[PDB]
Amino acid sequence: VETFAFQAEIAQLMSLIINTFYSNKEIFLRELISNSSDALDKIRYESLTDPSKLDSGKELHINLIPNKQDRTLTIVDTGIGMTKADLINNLGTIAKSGTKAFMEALQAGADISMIGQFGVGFYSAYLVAEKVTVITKHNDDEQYAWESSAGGSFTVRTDTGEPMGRGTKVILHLKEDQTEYLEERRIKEIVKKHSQFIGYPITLFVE
Ligand SMILES: Nc1nc2c3ccc(S(N)(=O)=O)cc3nc(Cc3ccc4c(c3)OCO4)n2n1
Repeated sequence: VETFAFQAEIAQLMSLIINTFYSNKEIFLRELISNSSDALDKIRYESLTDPSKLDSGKELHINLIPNKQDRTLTIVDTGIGMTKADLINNLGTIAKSGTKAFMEALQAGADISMIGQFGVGFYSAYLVAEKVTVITKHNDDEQYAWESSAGGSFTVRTDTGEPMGRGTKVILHLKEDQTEYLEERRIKEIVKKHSQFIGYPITLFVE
């Protein structure tokens, strides 16, 4: 288990998302589904040129898994997955320009729902989650667990839990007052409103 500091701009973004009063929290779901869809687009493209890239699973889709016992909502995809370098370095580095632009837009009248237009929608997870755990497996790399409760740091470890094949699971440990997002009716509503045209099956698990 290694502990890393977020780059200052990302820690700043995370604090803004946690601290700002903003009632329209439900858009976190569209942001994460969109991330999943992008990752599924990547493996679909790559597998078209190299069919063996689907040896780790042919099916391209999204699962939404609420668990009231654990108070978690898990977004699972069989997209391309992330490498250790992505989790530790690449994605945070790239996110710096998007963060800065988002923060400037918010000063000029944008609102937190527009976060995806700056390519940093993953962090919208913190609108609703006290802790986010990401399990991810990319072809030719090992399975990793990334985790953060914000506060300026995150961890990465090699994951020795159940193997997942290929893709990403974002496990949202929901804030105590955000359990509405475990409700079937509420999730279906939000998917219908903001994620209506995703080009992959989205299966909402029931409890
Ligand atoms: N679900 C999902 N999948 C990805 C993803 C997949 C591949 C690639 S890659 N190798 O082409 O650069 C990037 C991906 N990025 C995201 C979004 C994201 C951003 C930051 C994260 C994160 C996910 O998990 C922890 O920190 N996500 N989110």
